[PDB]
Amino acid sequence: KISTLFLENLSAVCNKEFLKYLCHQENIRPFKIQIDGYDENSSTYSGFIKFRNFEDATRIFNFLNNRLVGGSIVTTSWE
Repeated sequence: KISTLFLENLSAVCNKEFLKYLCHQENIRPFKIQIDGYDENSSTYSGFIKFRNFEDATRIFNFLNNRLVGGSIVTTSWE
């Protein structure tokens, strides 16, 4: 069942390339990695990763949830 992890408070270095690398390191093929928002107030990005199933999403959620990257704590939500 499709599982989407929404992400915000992403520093500049917590970028699409980094997220793609994390998925590759876990042998996970997401349907989509999309960083499509920028918040001027906090100078951070937002977006989502859409996974094929909850099992894949779980592993990346565990890595990212409340992780400090580039000065900002990655903030997540399930859908």
